Amino acid sequence: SSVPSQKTYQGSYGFRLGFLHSGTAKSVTCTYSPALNKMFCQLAKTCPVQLWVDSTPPPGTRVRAMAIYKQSQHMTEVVRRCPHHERCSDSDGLAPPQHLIRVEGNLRVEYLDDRNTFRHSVVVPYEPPEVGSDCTTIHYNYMCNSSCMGGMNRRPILTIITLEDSSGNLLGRNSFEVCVCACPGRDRRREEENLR
Amino acid sequence: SVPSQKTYQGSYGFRLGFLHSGTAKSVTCTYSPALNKMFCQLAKTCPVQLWVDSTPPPGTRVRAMAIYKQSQHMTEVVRRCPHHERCSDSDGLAPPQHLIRVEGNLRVEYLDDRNTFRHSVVVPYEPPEVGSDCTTIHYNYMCNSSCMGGMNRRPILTIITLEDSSGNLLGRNSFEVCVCACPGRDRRREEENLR
Amino acid sequence: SSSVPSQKTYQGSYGFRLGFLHSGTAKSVTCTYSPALNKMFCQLAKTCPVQLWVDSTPPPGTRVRAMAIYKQSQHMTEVVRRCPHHERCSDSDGLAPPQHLIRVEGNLRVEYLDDRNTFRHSVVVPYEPPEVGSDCTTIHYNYMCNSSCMGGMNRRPILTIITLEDSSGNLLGRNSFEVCVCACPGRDRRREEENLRK
Amino acid sequence: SVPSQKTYQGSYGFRLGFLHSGTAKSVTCTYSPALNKMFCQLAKTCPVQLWVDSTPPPGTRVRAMAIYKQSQHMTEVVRRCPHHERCSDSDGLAPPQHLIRVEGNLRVEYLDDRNTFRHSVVVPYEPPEVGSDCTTIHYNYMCNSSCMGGMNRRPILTIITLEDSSGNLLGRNSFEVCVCACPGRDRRREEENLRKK
DNA sequence: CGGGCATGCCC
DNA sequence: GGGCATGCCCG
DNA sequence: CGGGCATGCCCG
DNA sequence: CGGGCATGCCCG
Ligand SMILES: [Zn+2]
Ligand SMILES: [Zn+2]
Ligand SMILES: [Zn+2]
Ligand SMILES: [Zn+2]
Repeated sequence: SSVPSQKTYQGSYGFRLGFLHSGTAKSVTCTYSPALNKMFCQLAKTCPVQLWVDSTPPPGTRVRAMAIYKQSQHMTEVVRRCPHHERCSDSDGLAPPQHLIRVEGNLRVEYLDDRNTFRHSVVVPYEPPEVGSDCTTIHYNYMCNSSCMGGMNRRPILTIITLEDSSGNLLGRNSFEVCVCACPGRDRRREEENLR
Repeated sequence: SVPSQKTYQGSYGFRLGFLHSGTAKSVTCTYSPALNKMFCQLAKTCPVQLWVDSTPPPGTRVRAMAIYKQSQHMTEVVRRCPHHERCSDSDGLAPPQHLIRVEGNLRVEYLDDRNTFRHSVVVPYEPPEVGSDCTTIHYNYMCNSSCMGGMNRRPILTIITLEDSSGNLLGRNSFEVCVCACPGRDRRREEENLR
Repeated sequence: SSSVPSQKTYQGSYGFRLGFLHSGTAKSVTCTYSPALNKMFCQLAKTCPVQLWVDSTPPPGTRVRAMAIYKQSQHMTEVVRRCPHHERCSDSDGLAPPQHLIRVEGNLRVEYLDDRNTFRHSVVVPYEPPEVGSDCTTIHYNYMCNSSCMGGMNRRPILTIITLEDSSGNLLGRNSFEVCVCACPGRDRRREEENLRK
Repeated sequence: SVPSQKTYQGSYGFRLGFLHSGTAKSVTCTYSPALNKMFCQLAKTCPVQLWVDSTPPPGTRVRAMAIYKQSQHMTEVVRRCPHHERCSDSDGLAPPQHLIRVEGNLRVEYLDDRNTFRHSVVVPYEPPEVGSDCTTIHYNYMCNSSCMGGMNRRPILTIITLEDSSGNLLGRNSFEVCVCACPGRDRRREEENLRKK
């Protein structure tokens, strides 16, 4: 199917993303590079993504994550787990086995296999920050490596995070590149070295 | 019930031979006598020679089958990984799940054993061409030793059996195999691991 | 294609077999047959005489079909057709479809078949008995693409299968021969003949 | 009707540079100054440097086009042969028929000319990166000079033009190209053949 | 990549 | 027939 | 943890 | 090729 938009749209609520500072130890579980707008993370490890808003979205608002290929020649291809990982015994009880992106720690998560575009996405209700907190954090997990054969096969992906109303209308959108890999700190440091 | 790997030259004096192709980093197929191990690239020609002291009767068949080498893995059927089983690399004759193919023989026959679930590939035995002392079969291995969800860096043995037209055993030999990107580089590594 | 046709020699009830001319190996002779290899070496679009020999005469309605297949088992399911260039080079003889490798010359009753189910190409003419004073029936074939053509045969050897059939397509007889369509048939014949002598 | 090939530096002092990669038998891309001729392998990176004396205005673009070198063949559009046109070698951007592609530039644009039907490939001009004195474009040639039904052993020139945003000419350079299996062998041979006995 | 040789195509 | 130009295999 | 190395694969 | 490097994964 045609590739969903990745255009940054803060919208009426001033929707932005934030990421924890985690450092670049060789095999740190998850690390974000501001200079690349790129997350490096290990398979099945917690990846925190922060939602920041200037004003609070309505009740019933939801937050959706979807992966797409970054490169034009691959844009029409659905991002999914490789044949091996799809057939592994790693089900969390909620996510269909073909889905790359899962959410942990939220029993209200829903998974969509779009009947029109065949793309996968994972969505949770938007909860405003608890009093004393400045942002809302969602814990994602990526369940296949960037390097997997028959899956991403070293082709870079973007994760698109959208804020939507209860009926699915777009309220806001942001995105970040992601590399799922064995050694996120090593690889972040290497990619950062390369723009020099 | 693990297939036998016991060497049996039998009445026809059946032995295997290999081409000695050296250890250039990316040589297609190379055999290590020290290890009795063939190192070869995925989908490329792997020649295996059949040598006999006397000629088996027409109707004789030659079967190849892979098993895991390590005792703890021996009962597991050797098959292509989920990625490679789904690739569009059919030659029109081989089943997509089979690790070992034979190339260049229209009489090739593949078996999924109904009882053991093991895969094998069999061709008719033919005597050497005039002036030649051996019969060469061209095998292809269709998954890397390193493939996740497949061999997963577990060593395999290929067992070559000479059979009569009804399947009775006439001879057996075997060799270890590593299917890899750089067979010359890798042959040298395993050899030095001992001495 | 999902299957492969038989290439087994079958003389049948009429004692059907093939014959070929003695043409020699003068480097660039237009067509030459190697009895040792059962292989015809010829130039693109040049006449390739093939003789049909029979012990008794098949009845009117009998047909003679020619079909190419790849010789190597790993390519045998792939339909032999002309390369993208030759398919488009506007060299029609008025009857042969542009995709067909094998043509027949000089026969107004030639028919070209593109099999709806195997997708294989073939060319067929009515069987005619030999002319007076002759022992055999000669068909003039042409091969319209080189063995070396990219996107075509791509250096893969082919076999031509000649079948004798009744009016319904039932098999009456079969024979086959290898073919290389190349620039220098004499040279290439001699080189391939040398390659056992080694 | 034939596009001009006449070299001229123009007001920005535009000229080309090439990597001097030598003549090892199968070097992937090499350039002969004596012949003003690039020899390169199909689909391999062919770096061409743009050198200017002063920086051209915003919106400047750089176009490449192939034409046959021989006068008898000049009016024929240079295109890929039927085989290569149909190979599964697409980069997702170049039309299947085009001989010349640009690699590693997401802003590449391709043109089939309305009047002449000739093919060209155009990129925005960018000034040299910091610490560099020239701008490099990575071309690929997607058909061999020898291809039957394509160039068929007929020599070609590549014409590189510096253009304003509207397509008006600012500068032009050209070089002969042979796309072949063994660029070093073939370059060394052609240069060996320049002299007398 | 590239030595060795197949294959096109002149003399 | 001779010789060379040019592509391709598999190390 | 970082150092180190095995293994696939790609620029030239 | 074959030197080099990306990437998984082991080891102390
Ligand atoms: Zn995976
Ligand atoms: Zn595999
Ligand atoms: Zn052709
Ligand atoms: Zn071409």
